[PDB]
Amino acid sequence: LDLYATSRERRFRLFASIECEGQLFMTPYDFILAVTTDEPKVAKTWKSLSKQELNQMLAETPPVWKGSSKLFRNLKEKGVISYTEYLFLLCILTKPHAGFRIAFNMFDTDGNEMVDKKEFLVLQEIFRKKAMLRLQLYVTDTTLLVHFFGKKGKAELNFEDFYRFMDNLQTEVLEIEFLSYSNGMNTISEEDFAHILLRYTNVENTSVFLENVRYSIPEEKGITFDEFRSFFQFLNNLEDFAIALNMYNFASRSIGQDEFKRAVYVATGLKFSPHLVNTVFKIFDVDKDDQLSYKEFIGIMKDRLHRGF
Amino acid sequence: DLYATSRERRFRLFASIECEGQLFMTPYDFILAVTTDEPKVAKTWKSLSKQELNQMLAETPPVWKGSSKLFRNLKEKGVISYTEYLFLLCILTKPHAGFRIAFNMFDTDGNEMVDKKEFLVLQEIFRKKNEKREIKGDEEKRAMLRLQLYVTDTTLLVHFFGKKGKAELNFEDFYRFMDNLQTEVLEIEFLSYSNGMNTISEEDFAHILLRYTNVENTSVFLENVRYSIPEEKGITFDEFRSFFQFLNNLEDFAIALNMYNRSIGQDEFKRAVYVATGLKFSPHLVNTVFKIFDVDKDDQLSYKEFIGIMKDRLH
Repeated sequence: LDLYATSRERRFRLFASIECEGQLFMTPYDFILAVTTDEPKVAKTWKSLSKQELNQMLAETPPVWKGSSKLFRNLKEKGVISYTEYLFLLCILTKPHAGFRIAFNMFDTDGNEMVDKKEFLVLQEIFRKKAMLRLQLYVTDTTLLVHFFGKKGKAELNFEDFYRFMDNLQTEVLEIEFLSYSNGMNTISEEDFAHILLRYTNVENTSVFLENVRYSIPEEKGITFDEFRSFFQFLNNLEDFAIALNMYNFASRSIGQDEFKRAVYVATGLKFSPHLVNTVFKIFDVDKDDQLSYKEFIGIMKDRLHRGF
Repeated sequence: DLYATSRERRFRLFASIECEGQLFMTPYDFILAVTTDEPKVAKTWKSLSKQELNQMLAETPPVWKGSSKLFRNLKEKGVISYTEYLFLLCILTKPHAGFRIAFNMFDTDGNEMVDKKEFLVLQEIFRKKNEKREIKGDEEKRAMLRLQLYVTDTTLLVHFFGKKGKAELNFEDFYRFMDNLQTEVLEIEFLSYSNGMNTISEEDFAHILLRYTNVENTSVFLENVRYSIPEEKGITFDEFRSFFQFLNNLEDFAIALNMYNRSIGQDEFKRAVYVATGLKFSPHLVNTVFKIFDVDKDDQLSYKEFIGIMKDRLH
C-alpha cells in the first residue's frame, strides 16, 4: 500500500517481476513490455530469487561484442534490470544522441574513450537526478553491468561499443513496434504508419487524419522497416528540425514536399525516401493546402515520441 | 527621431551618407559602431547622388580579395544598408550553425552556391525576424509599464555578386567572410589593448571580458588580478581569438556543464570547452581565466557565475 512513490517508480514496480534480497527488477522481457504496453500481463507480482539463482541467471549473459538488435528478445526472461537502469534505458530511447556523447566524453579522463565500471555507475546515477504546514496545524550486478564490464566487473567499455548498444536498443524497440503492425511482412500500410504516429494524440485530431488516410487514394507500396526507422530517428531530432524551420522563416508558412525533404536532411542528416515524404503528406495534409503546416505537425510529433514509451 | 527603437537609434547615430532620402554606414562607421561607444561626429549625413554612390561602389574589391583587413582597407569608400548593419551584427553575435542552416535551405539552385536574388530574400528574412523580436520586446515593455501606471547596390552586394550582380556566391566564400569579419573586430579590440605588441596582459584580458558587465562584480575581479602574483607571459592574439570563438558556443558549453555535474576545476574546464566546441585552449589560457575569476573560491571556478559574466560580455 505505497502512496509514497512517484509516477515513474510506481510504473517500474508495476512491471517488475523479480525480488532479490528485497530489491525489485525488470527482466529484459519486462522492460520491452514496459516500453511497448500500457499495463502488464501480471501486475505487481515479484518472484523471489536467491542471490545465487540471480548470479546463475547472470552468468549466461552475452559479452558486449555479441550484442545485436536482438539482445533483449534473446535474453528475454533470464536477466535483471535495476530501476535506475530502467531510467537509463528510457533516456537512451527518448532523448537525442548528443547528451550521451557529451556526458561520456566528460567522464573520460581515464579511458581513453573507455569507461570504468565505477565511472559508469556514477554517470548513470547522474541521469537519474534529471514549515507552513506546521503553521496551519498549530551495486548488485545486472545484465547491463555484466554485459558492459564482464563477470567480475573489471573490463572497460569502449565508446563505440556503447554507442552501438544505444543504436541496437533503439532498433529492437522499433522492430517490435513495426512487427506489431506488419505481422512479419516487409512493409506496413499508410494506415499502420498513421496509427503509430497518432496513437498517443487527442482523439479529435486523430479522427480527422485517420479518416484522411482511409478515404484517400490507395497507396502503391508500403513503408519498409528502413523508412520506418529513419522517420523515428528524425523524431529524436525534432527539436533541431523545428530550429531549422524557424530560420527558414518568417510567417509560419506551409511547406512543400521538396521543401520538407530538404528541411529533414539539413536539420538531421537523414535523407528520406521520396515515398516516405509522400506518405507523410498523405497522412497529414488533408488538402491543407496540398502543402503541410509545420507547426501543427511539430505539435503532434512532440507528443508522439515522448509519450510513446 | 523619438519614434525609433534602440537599434536604429544607433544606425542613424553612426550613419554618414544620405542618398535619395536613405541613410548608410561606411565600412569605417560600421567598425566604429561595433567597437566604440560614440561616433566621432554624430547624426550628420553627407548627401550623395546615386551616381556618386555608384562610382564609390565601382572600386569595391571582389570576393577573392577578402581578408581580416577588408573593412579597414575599404575605409570610407563603401556603403552599408541598415538591414545589412543588422545582418553583420548577426554575423558577429550568433552561432555559425544558423547560417549553415539558412544557406543550405536556400540552395536548391547552387549548389553550394547562392544567387543574388536568393541572398536578398534570405537577408530580408533575417531582417523581419529582427524587426518583430524588437517590436514585440518594446510592446512588452510598454505593456508592463502601463500595468504599473494604470534593392539598391551595396558594398556587400557588389563584393559578393560582382559589379553587375550576376556572379553566384559559394558557401566556402561566405563562411570565410564571416570568419574574416569576426577576426577584424577581435584584432581591433586586441590592438586597443596591445598598442601593437604581441600579447596583452592578464589585466587587459580581464578588462576586456568584464568591460560590458555590472561594475560592482567587475570591481572585485579586477582587484583580484591587480593584487595577485605576476603573469609570466601574457596572452597571444591566437589564444584571444580562440577564446572568443568559444564564447560563440557558450550555450553548448552550459549544456555540457549541466549533464556533467557548480564546482569546476581547470582540467574540468579544459575538457568541457573541448567537448562542447572542439577547441583545446592553451594551459596558459585556462590558467589565466582562473587567475581572473576564481578569487580563490576556491581553486574551483563557479560554473553559473562564469556563464553569467559571459552572457553579458557577448550580448
